[PDB]
Amino acid sequence: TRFASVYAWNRKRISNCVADYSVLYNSASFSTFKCYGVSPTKLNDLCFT
Amino acid sequence: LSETKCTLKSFTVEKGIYQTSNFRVQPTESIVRFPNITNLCPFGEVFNATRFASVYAWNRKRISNCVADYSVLYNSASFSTFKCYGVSPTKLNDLCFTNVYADSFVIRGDEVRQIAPGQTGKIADYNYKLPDDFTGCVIAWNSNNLDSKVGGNYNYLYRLFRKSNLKPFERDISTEIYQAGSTPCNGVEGFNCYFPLQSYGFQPTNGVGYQPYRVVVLSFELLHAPATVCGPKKSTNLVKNKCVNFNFNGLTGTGVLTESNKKFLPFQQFGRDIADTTDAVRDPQTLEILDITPCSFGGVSVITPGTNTSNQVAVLYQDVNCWRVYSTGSNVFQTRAGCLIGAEHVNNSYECDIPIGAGICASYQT
Amino acid sequence: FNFNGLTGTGVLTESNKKFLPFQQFGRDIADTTDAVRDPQTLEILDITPCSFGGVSVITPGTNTSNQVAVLYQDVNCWRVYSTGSNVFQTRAGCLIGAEHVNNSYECDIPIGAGICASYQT
Amino acid sequence: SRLDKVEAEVQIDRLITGRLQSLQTYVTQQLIRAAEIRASANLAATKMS
Amino acid sequence: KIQDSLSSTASALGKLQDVVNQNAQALNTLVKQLSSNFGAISSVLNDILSRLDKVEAEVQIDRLITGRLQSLQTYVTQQLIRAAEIRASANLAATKMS
Amino acid sequence: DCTMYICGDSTECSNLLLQYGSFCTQLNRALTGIAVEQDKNTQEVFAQV
Amino acid sequence: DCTMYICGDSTECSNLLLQYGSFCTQLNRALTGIAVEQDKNTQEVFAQV
Amino acid sequence: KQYGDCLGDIAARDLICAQKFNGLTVLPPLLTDEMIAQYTSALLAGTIT
Amino acid sequence: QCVNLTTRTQLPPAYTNSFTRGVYYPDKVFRSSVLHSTQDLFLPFFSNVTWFHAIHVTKRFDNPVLPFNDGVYFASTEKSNIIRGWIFGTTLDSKTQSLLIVNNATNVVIKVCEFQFCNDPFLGVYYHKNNKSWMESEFRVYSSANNCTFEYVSQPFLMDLEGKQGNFKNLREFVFKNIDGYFKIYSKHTPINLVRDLPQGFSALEPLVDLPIGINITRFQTLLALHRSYLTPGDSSSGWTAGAAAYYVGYLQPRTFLLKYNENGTITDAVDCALDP
Ligand SMILES: CCCCCCCC/C=C/CCCCCCCC(=O)OCCOC[C@H](OCCO)[C@H]1O[C@@H](OCCO)C[C@H]1OCCO
Ligand SMILES: CCCCCCCC/C=C/CCCCCCCC(=O)OCCOC[C@H](OCCO)[C@H]1O[C@@H](OCCO)C[C@H]1OCCO
Ligand SMILES: *[C@@H]1O[C@H](CO)[C@@H](O[C@@H]2O[C@H](CO)[C@@H](O)[C@H](O)[C@H]2NC(C)=O)[C@H](O)[C@H]1NC(C)=O
Ligand SMILES: *[C@@H]1O[C@H](CO)[C@@H](O[C@@H]2O[C@H](CO)[C@@H](O)[C@H](O)[C@H]2NC(C)=O)[C@H](O)[C@H]1NC(C)=O
Ligand SMILES: *[C@@H]1O[C@H](CO)[C@@H](O[C@@H]2O[C@H](CO)[C@@H](O)[C@H](O)[C@H]2NC(C)=O)[C@H](O)[C@H]1NC(C)=O
Ligand SMILES: *[C@@H]1O[C@H](CO)[C@@H](O[C@@H]2O[C@H](CO)[C@@H](O)[C@H](O)[C@H]2NC(C)=O)[C@H](O)[C@H]1NC(C)=O
Ligand SMILES: *[C@@H]1O[C@H](CO)[C@@H](O[C@@H]2O[C@H](CO)[C@@H](O)[C@H](O)[C@H]2NC(C)=O)[C@H](O)[C@H]1NC(C)=O
Ligand SMILES: *[C@@H]1O[C@H](CO)[C@@H](O[C@@H]2O[C@H](CO)[C@@H](O)[C@H](O)[C@H]2NC(C)=O)[C@H](O)[C@H]1NC(C)=O
Ligand SMILES: *[C@@H]1O[C@H](CO)[C@@H](O[C@@H]2O[C@H](CO)[C@@H](O)[C@H](O)[C@H]2NC(C)=O)[C@H](O)[C@H]1NC(C)=O
Ligand SMILES: *[C@@H]1O[C@H](CO)[C@@H](O[C@@H]2O[C@H](CO)[C@@H](O)[C@H](O)[C@H]2NC(C)=O)[C@H](O)[C@H]1NC(C)=O
Ligand SMILES: *[C@@H]1O[C@H](CO)[C@@H](O)[C@H](O)[C@H]1NC(C)=O
Ligand SMILES: *[C@@H]1O[C@H](CO)[C@@H](O)[C@H](O)[C@H]1NC(C)=O
Ligand SMILES: *[C@@H]1O[C@H](CO)[C@@H](O)[C@H](O)[C@H]1NC(C)=O
Ligand SMILES: *[C@@H]1O[C@H](CO)[C@@H](O)[C@H](O)[C@H]1NC(C)=O
Ligand SMILES: *[C@@H]1O[C@H](CO)[C@@H](O)[C@H](O)[C@H]1NC(C)=O
Ligand SMILES: *[C@@H]1O[C@H](CO)[C@@H](O)[C@H](O)[C@H]1NC(C)=O
Ligand SMILES: *[C@@H]1O[C@H](CO)[C@@H](O)[C@H](O)[C@H]1NC(C)=O
Ligand SMILES: *[C@@H]1O[C@H](CO)[C@@H](O)[C@H](O)[C@H]1NC(C)=O
Repeated sequence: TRFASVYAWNRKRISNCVADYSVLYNSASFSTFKCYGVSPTKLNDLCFT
Repeated sequence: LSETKCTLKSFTVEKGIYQTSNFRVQPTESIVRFPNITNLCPFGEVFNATRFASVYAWNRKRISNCVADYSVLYNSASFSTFKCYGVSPTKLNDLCFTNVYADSFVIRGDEVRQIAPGQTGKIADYNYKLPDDFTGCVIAWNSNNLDSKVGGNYNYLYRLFRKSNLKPFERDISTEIYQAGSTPCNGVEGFNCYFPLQSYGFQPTNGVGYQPYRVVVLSFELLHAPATVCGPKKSTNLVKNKCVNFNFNGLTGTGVLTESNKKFLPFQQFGRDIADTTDAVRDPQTLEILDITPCSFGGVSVITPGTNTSNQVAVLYQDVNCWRVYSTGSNVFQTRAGCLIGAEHVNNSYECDIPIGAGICASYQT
Repeated sequence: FNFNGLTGTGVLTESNKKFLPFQQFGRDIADTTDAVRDPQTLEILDITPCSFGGVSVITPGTNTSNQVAVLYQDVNCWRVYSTGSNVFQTRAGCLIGAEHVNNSYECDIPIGAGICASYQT
Repeated sequence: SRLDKVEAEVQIDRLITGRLQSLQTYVTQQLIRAAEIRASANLAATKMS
Repeated sequence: KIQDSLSSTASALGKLQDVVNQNAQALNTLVKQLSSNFGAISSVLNDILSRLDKVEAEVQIDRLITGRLQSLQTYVTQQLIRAAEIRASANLAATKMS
Repeated sequence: DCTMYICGDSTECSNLLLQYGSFCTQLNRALTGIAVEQDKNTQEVFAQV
Repeated sequence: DCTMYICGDSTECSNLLLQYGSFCTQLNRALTGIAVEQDKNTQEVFAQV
Repeated sequence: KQYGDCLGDIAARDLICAQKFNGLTVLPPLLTDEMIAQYTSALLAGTIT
Repeated sequence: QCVNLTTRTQLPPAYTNSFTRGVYYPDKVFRSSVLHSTQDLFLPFFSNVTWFHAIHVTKRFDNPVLPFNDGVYFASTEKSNIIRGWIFGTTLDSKTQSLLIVNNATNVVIKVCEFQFCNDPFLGVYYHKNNKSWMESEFRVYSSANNCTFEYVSQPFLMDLEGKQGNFKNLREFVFKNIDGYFKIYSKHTPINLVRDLPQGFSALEPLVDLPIGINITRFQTLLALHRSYLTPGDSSSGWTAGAAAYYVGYLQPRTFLLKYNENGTITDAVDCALDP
């Protein structure tokens, strides 16, 4: 519902979960999606620390 | 002598014999041999079309026998995206294209980024994937005026669910119920049983990210096979037996062209040697095999007494039998090491002063 | 294998290593991962490459014959491409495809560790 | 594991170039050492005779 | 008997033929190594210069240049190592002459 | 073994290394020369009689 | 001839190679040393008298 | 050195195992030490008698 | 209308060696007097290829659904044009798309539609007395085809439907690959004179066509033609004679080959660098 202001930006810890980002395919639409140090087609085979 | 001064990086040269660059020949002309195609490519039928396809069932069209003068699009078309892979945009006018295919479809504006090698997302995963080693260009442009109607335009579909990602350039037009759970779907939509295709909703007032975009993907290869589609390059006459700059179907280079003994199979256009340099080519206009040979050849040595003593030099052209020489005059002497120009040949015999080779020496005597 | 995203190839065996609770992988001098803690059962495992051992092929000229004998150094006769009759264990490795005789001749094809081979009737 | 087959080649070619240069350095130094061992073996063969 | 043994067998002069063969093979290997990509999109400068513009072409041409310079460096290093051994043999032959 | 040193068990690295095959043949040619020379050294020193 | 081996008839390659000129002068210096040494070898063996 | 001997963490511990797992082999000499000893005993028996 | 076939006898599958066959020109670049090393999907040397045939007026009529793993080597020795083409697909029913390559004695038809294929697809040749003539009679291949994204029909011809009597005269080799949405076919027709098995030899296949079909292919099935005449007095399902033809199927793998190019441009020999040490 509410995002933060850029000057006081929010950091949230993510843990104990499965990243099946294809659940976003139905609802979300992103103008920008750029990944650094990893390839986009590799995100399904990795575990993130 | 100056080549030596520069190679030694000094203004003085000691007595001796020095190797210099091989004998170089400069090309006298430029040659362009493109096929004699006249028709303009179907830029109208591809880019200016009444109906584009859905991304899930995308259209592939073969392009052949035409001139790719894309400046005919400058007057009418305007592209938000134009990215080329494996080729530079400023080089398209001097190149012939091998297996041109035009893939076209309409997607949302937010998904044009997904038509690129190595992308992920609903389009790149389930609808249309480009190979990683893709050679070609991706063209996109907003089509809100053409493809969006008041009350929503629901003709353009896309696959939403699929059991696995597509392979490159693979098309999936299946329409069977996607089972999202473990319970089976017996061909009816229900709980966790989804029809796999959904329709874009293209209302005219959609934000620019949800506005229809027409995409065209051009695929081809370069400089390996016969090519019919070619860039706008005015073709010249064929010049043989002379050092020229050539351009055969987009492949540039320099060399001497001579008629060949080789017989190319009908599917072959170039021939390569062990080093993979092109040494044979089939003339596109007249189907004759020609052999390509470098222009520069032959070693050259300059014989000097010290520049402190004199500025005379004698030049030894190994691989010349006295011509391919920088200059000739009096005092042309043919040794077994090559043609020596600039030294007077005497009949006496002395101890060696400057070793030339094959039993010949040189010296600076009165 | 694919352990927490880290792919690779090798043989997995149980380990003597004891990882501290904040450790998941172990590396050798070459920085290759040689130990891993299994995520589901927290047990250290050791990763060992599959390929190992030198191989030499002994041939008379192909102009003379198409028979070959293969020497598997680092094998004590198995990790061999094929076995049959004529398996001979030399100090340079297991020689397969050559008949071992009791005579002694001058060297024809040096095999190593005092053994030579030749193509005789 | 992290990069796709097109971004991975940029790095793998660096690794390949470096490791080939390592092998080349090893072989060059083995040739230079074998020349000296051969001089010593020729001296020992002269001292035997 | 020396003359007959020389006139019968063909491979008595193995060492000199080995010198000739090694030099020829080094040069032929140097020619064949012109087909290496060294990480570039092609091993032919004219292919690269036909497809890419002068700023994208330099990335590939520098790879080709580095690789080919390393090929020449390897050739020259091995020629120096072989010339040391040929010079030892020539010093031995000059001692045997005297 | 070049492929095992540079690439290990990687198939992608091997396919990328197929460009550098002359260099590995060259390395192993030099090493083989050194090896047969070691055997010739021992021969020329000890097998005079 | 460095420029002919590395670059062939390419002018762009030559202009790019002008950065590596010391290395080619070095290569040819070594080869020239080897050549004059071959001639000196033949002299020292045969021209004693 | 057999594969079953290098199997486990002995691979990382032993230096020869680490060399063999990276494609570096040590080839055995053609003459054994017993043969070289027979040659030296022949030289001694020839020079003594 | 999509009949099933009966009166086929049951026999165990046969196997045969591939004495260095299946090499094809890797690219379209001309080479001469050179040994070229290449890595590509290839049919390994001395591979185990499976043997099918059709024989003995009816004893054998082999058209099973075979896998298509990464590519197929397909050879066929025949004398009376019994092999007519293949069907490529994944489920071979109308749920997915399939590739049909067929020679109906008049055209070469290449279609990518949604076919509802028969359990026993075949073509029919009828032999008429008082004419001594053989004419194309049946096309029982598929029941329907709706969404058809690709289609090609060749220029017309008449090929002879006569059942020959004698040795096998024609060997036709084909390599099929499916990569990056392209269906690559390489072919080579070779005259033979032989009784039973694969002619041991060497012949490099030449690029035939690259089809941009863009489908998923995992299985395939061969299209044969059967003979029907007065000597076969049964019904559609029973009563027909096979003729005489045999085909062999091998599978490609990623191999490194050393190809030998002639002084002309032809590959004349090859080495399978992974066959043996
Ligand atoms: C923005 C989004 C991010 C949201 C989440 C991100 C991460 C948040 C996680 C925080 C976990 C912190 C736990 C570590 C220290 C707490 C220590 C603990 O959970 O155990 C309690 C027992 O104390 C152990 C420790 O020492 C043990 C010896 O008694 C303590 O000793 C004390 O000093 C010595 C007096 O006895 C201080 C303290 O450690 C200092 C912390 O540096
Ligand atoms: C979406 C964008 C569209 C792009 C379009 C690009 C591709 C379209 C072009 C297709 C051309 C296909 C040519 C190959 C077969 C036709 C061969 C031909 O035009 O000649 C007809 C004679 O047949 C020759 C061939 O063999 C000759 C020996 O008879 C035939 O033999 C037959 O099997 C043996 C029975 O005789 C099958 C067939 O070839 C099988 C195809 O793989
Ligand atoms: C090509 O077709 C095959 C067979 O229809 C697909 O393999 C199946 O994949 C699904 C999941 O996607 C599995 O549930 C099936 O068990 C697989 N069957 C077989 C025989 O492996 C394959 O996924 C398709 N290719 C693509 C790219 O989707
Ligand atoms: C330069 O060319 C001349 C002829 O163009 C060569 O002289 C010939 O040498 C051959 C040796 O096989 C003789 O058979 C001919 O009779 C010679 N011709 C003449 C006109 O004398 C000469 O050898 C060549 N120079 C070098 C050093 O190669
Ligand atoms: C191959 O294995 C055998 C035994 O498996 C080795 O033979 C043994 O050698 C040791 C030397 O320390 C002796 O103590 C044993 O008594 C021998 N065992 C038998 C039963 O002979 C043999 O040496 C190994 N081969 C090589 C060349 O390493
Ligand atoms: C040919 O045989 C197949 C099976 O051998 C028949 O297909 C079956 O049709 C029945 C009812 O039509 C179904 O209950 C079976 O499940 C089907 N089996 C398969 C494998 O799909 C086919 O109908 C027969 N064709 C004709 C016309 O006789
Ligand atoms: C072989 O197949 C071709 C292709 O289907 C058939 O030719 C077609 O016949 C229909 C019906 O008359 C026409 O509408 C098509 O235009 C024809 N295609 C072309 C371009 O030839 C042909 O009749 C078939 N022959 C046999 C013997 O069945
Ligand atoms: C001889 O061949 C002709 C055609 O070449 C046959 O004529 C057709 O045959 C079919 C089936 O027999 C009939 O359905 C057609 O009505 C016939 N058409 C014509 C033009 O007559 C003829 O039947 C063959 N002869 C015999 C004895 O079978
Ligand atoms: C694939 O086939 C299906 C089924 O025929 C097509 O869906 C029909 O298309 C027609 C023409 O637009 C419509 O009138 C029908 O309402 C559609 N529904 C059905 C299930 O009959 C579909 O358009 C075809 N095209 C592709 C490539 O998907
Ligand atoms: C290679 O191509 C040639 C030319 O097409 C083939 O023809 C041979 O050409 C040579 C030179 O003119 C003649 O001496 C032969 O007699 C020709 N052979 C025949 C009988 O045609 C040649 O056959 C091809 N193949 C080979 C291996 O040379
Ligand atoms: C595109 O089509 C429109 C309407 O049919 C036409 O007015 C316009 O000139 C066309 N553009 C070109 C030059 O292809
Ligand atoms: C054009 O090219 C054709 C080959 O397709 C050739 O036969 C014809 O003579 C050419 N015309 C010219 C050279 O203008
Ligand atoms: C060489 O140089 C020195 C000093 O520059 C000069 O004195 C001498 O005359 C020069 N030699 C000749 C022969 O000119
Ligand atoms: C050298 O001698 C030859 C024959 O002895 C003669 O033909 C030639 O003219 C002489 N050259 C000079 C420079 O006089
Ligand atoms: C799941 O992982 C835990 C460790 O957190 C383990 O104790 C448990 O047995 C695992 N369950 C399995 C193996 O299914
Ligand atoms: C070796 O090759 C030559 C020529 O190919 C042949 O004459 C000879 O018989 C061959 N050697 C043997 C023993 O087969
Ligand atoms: C060789 O000799 C050993 C004993 O010295 C004996 O055991 C063996 O059977 C002999 N083999 C042959 C083939 O003579
Ligand atoms: C070919 O494969 C079958 C399947 O097991 C096997 O029985 C047969 O022995 C194989 N052929 C040969 C000769 O290897």
